[PDB]
Amino acid sequence: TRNIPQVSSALFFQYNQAIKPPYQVLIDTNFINFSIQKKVDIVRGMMDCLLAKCNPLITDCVMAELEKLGPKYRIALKLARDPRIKRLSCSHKGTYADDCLVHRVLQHKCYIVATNDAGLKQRIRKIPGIPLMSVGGHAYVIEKLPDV
Amino acid sequence: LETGFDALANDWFTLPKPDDNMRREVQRDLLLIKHRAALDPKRHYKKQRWEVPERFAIGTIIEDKSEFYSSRMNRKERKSTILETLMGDEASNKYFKRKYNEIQEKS
Amino acid sequence: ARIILTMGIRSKASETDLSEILPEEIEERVKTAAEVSMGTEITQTDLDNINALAEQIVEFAAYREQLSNYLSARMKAIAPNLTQLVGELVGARLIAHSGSLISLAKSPASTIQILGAEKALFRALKTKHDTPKYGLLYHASLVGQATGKNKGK
Amino acid sequence: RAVVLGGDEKKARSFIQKVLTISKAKDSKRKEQKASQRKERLKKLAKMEE
Amino acid sequence: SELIGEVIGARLISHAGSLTNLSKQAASTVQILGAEKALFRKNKGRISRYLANKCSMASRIDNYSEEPSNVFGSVL
Amino acid sequence: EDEDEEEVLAM
Amino acid sequence: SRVKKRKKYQKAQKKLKSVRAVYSGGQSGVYEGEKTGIKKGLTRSVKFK
Amino acid sequence: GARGGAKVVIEPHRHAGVYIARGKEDLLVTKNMAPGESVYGEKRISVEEPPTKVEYRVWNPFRSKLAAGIMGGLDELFIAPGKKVLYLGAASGTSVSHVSDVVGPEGVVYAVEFSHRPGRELISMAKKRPNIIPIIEDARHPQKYRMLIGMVDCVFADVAQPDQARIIALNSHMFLKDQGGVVISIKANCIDSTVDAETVFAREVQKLREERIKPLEQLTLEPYERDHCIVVGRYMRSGL
Amino acid sequence: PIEYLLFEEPTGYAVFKVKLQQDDIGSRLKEVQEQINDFGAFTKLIELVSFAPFKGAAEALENANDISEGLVSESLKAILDLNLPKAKNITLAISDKNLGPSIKEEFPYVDCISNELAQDLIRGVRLHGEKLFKGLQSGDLERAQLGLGHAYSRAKVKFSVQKNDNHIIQAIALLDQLDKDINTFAMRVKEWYGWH
Amino acid sequence: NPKAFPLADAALTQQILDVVQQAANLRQLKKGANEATKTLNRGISEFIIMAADCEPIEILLHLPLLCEDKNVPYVFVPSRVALGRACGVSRPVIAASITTNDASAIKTQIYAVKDKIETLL
Ligand SMILES: [Zn+2]
Repeated sequence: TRNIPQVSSALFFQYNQAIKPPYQVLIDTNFINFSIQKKVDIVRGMMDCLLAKCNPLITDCVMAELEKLGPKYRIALKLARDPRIKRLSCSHKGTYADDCLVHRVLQHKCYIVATNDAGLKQRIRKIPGIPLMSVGGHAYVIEKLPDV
Repeated sequence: LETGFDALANDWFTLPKPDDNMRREVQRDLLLIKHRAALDPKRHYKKQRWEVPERFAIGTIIEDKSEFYSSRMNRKERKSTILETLMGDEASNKYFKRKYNEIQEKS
Repeated sequence: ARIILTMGIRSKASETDLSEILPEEIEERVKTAAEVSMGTEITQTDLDNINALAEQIVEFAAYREQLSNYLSARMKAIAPNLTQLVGELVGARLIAHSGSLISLAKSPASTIQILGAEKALFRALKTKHDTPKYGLLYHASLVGQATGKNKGK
Repeated sequence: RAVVLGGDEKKARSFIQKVLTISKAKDSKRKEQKASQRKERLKKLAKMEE
Repeated sequence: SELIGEVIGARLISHAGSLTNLSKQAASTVQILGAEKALFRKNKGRISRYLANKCSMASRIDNYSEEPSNVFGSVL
Repeated sequence: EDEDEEEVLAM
Repeated sequence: SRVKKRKKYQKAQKKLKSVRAVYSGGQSGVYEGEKTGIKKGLTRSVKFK
Repeated sequence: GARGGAKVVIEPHRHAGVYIARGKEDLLVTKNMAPGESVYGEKRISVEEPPTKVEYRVWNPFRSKLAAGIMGGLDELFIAPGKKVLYLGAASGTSVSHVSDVVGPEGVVYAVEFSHRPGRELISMAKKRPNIIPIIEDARHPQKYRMLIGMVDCVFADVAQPDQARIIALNSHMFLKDQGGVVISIKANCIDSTVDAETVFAREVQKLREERIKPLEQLTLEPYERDHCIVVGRYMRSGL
Repeated sequence: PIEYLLFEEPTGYAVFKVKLQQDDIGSRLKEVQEQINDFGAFTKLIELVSFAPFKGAAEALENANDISEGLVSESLKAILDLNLPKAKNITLAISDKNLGPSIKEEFPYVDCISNELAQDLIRGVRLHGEKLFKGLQSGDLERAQLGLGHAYSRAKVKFSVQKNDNHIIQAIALLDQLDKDINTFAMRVKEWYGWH
Repeated sequence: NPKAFPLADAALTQQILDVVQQAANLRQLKKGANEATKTLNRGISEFIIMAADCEPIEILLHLPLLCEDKNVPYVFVPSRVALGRACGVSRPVIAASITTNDASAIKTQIYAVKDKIETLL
């Protein structure tokens, strides 16, 4: 049987009419490390960027990557385990976090992706209706979000 | 006290297969579903490569008594074949006659 | 229908005996089903009319046997020679199809062979396909005794 | 093969033949249009590639 | 039964498929339910429509009552 | 099959 | 400008129906079946990897 | 369209137990377990078979959400002939009767309903269909009807409740087999009208993961329904 | 620490003895779960010690209500009394936690367990069903559920035959059939006696 | 236990009758048991208001059955005289239905009462 995935009902052509405040943001492993480098708080940095409440989310793969980083990145692991950060369970074998984030946004058009990886950003940009958040300069920056 | 225990010691979901040398009426009906796109100018369908199924049946619809007006056919209008009902429709034949002609001059 | 007449309610299944109607293994099955049934109770007024309906079933079945015997007596007096060969039921059906004994008498033996298979016969003739070879005589006792291609012969 | 048909059979056979010709014409017309748009599409990609 | 009759009422119930089905239908659907055997049958049509509405209410009282009485059917 | 068959002796 | 944007939006509403199915009030009248046909061998579900 | 005396061509669907009636319009069809009657006034199709008159029923997608799933192209439907199905939220025979048609005489359907008024008609239907076992009980407490249900191959949940995820998990833990099927109908408004439907659907998938249910596919039910989706998942008892 | 298991069937109460206690820390491991699914492995864990079928349909409905409400029926008190030794405290695995307090009140010497380890064992019993009874007469569990399901459901709804109108539908279908057949057969009597 | 259930209290009844009156002005109200029945069949009803003093009460008891099958909230008000007055008509009304419209001017008011009826049920 052939499969052609249905276009999400949350998309009006290139405009995602589902992502509205308060936002849900998927955190990538590099995002926390860069955030510590720039002295940017995760919760407040996002609130300043979007002028709204943001609900950060960490998947099992990203949590796994943080634990594998080592004692050098102890601060990142402590911030990632802040109770305000909710957790997302994973039901797939691989621990590769890049594919996990890409598959989640394909399934549901309700997440912002927070990452600085050039490879991952390029993939997300090809997916329509996915706002992309990054840390650049002194604070966060959001690309594909009309309400800003 | 008496006990015999001591004395006890000593298929529903299969459709009919069409018959080989099938009736001409069935073949003409199967062609209509295959080419249903051309019957009505105002009706258009999803693109589908419909092949004759290995097993199938010909059925007659039964309406509920509440649908006497909305979705019922008069007895005279009912015909044994889908094709025969289609010929009865006067609007359809007018379109076919007109449309059939234009293809002929172009040819 | 007889089970209804012997026992009207599932309650009676415990004491009522169905030996003359049913074998042993079947009669105990209904008894087990009676207590664990999903059905609802019915009144005597409802029971009385269902009994009346059941009494019509047995009477009609009784008369149906009588008519079967009556036809056999008729067939053995109006066409005794035919009954000896094909039988009473198939012999009577042959006469009815033609409409009269004389009308059947004037038919060739070939037509009598395929008398009850006109739909297959004329479909086959018009479509250049093999024709039937038993018709209505397929249910004769002698044809049943034959096997394979000998049935056609 | 040569056959002999009644009036009703002839009407049914004529009706089918009319339908198939209409279907054949309609199917080809859609094919030619989409084929043309492929040609127009290709001529634009050549600009994109170049 | 009191409103129209035992036999006519029984035919209407069977056409709906059950007394509960008959009660759930709207008055317009009840009228066309017996419009093939003329159970309820310009001034003639108005009585037919009027009787169909009352028949619909009578079915509701019967179906949704544990021990229906004939008091309301009589006044109806 | 209608294409296969041909009609003869028509009135 | 107001008239131009009005025609542009209604044009986009037509195109959205081609891109994806859109709710249009549901069933109106007797259920007459799927007018455009049913495709047996096509699935439109989003599959979790 | 599909008028009274019209003739149609009935052919099998990709899913077992489901049929397609072709014509000018296509209709989703299931074989009638109890011929000669309609449960909610649906159109029926009669076919002569060597001759016995077998009957069929029309499955209306606008009335049954499972039918809306089949229209939209669900890849896997664990409801199939000869399988035990636990149907939660069985208001009446509108959709259960069609599920009973698919499973067939060898299968069995456990219909669970809470309200008594819809329950009464569920009992009346269940008599016509021997393979339907009606359970008038609250699905939030599966312990109350544990005697009446054995293991089930698939669980179908149409309960429109905010806490439907908890109901699904409790019933699946008690009754669903290992590697069993789970099919959920999610209505965004019932769970959370404050947020968009997409946020709700992602949230429900998360709760299913927490309850050892692996989601396989998701499908939105437009144009038949608005803000509705069907999530199909497999129950991994050991873990995800 | 589970030694006896209580499973309730539509036909009756079944009590089992746990021969081998599956690993508790490794309960979630795949292999131990696979043991529950496999019939051959499952027999090694538990063995049926007693089964007390209900006397009839009425008793089954009465205990279904009691089991639904987490109460101990006289039949359940008897079967546990014959099975559970007086004994420090015998451990009984029960599916429902609400039933535990009622069992404790009747039997102070039994401590009920309904943890996930117990649920896994209860789940395995439901899976194999009649296969675990070693041929002992348990009827058929599918048909028993069907009758009990209707009984349990109709009891809560309080359905009564007085509401029944199917008699009316059958009577009408029979009446017009009688009129047709009265007319049909009567004409034949005219034909047959017409000759004479 | 009574056939008419749940019955709204004095505080809840006034808010229901308030929404009914606004819906009447906006042509978002269907009055009468028959018209309410049609809305349920078409699935265009937000919720159903019934009068508990209907004489007899049974002539509107099919609506709860249809509502619970369709998962539509329903509630009973003590008086049909009051319901008819709020409906805007000159005659008593036993049943009424609020028509679904996500583009209505009284959307927030409808969902407010809809929530409390759901809590009541
Ligand atoms: Zn992951």
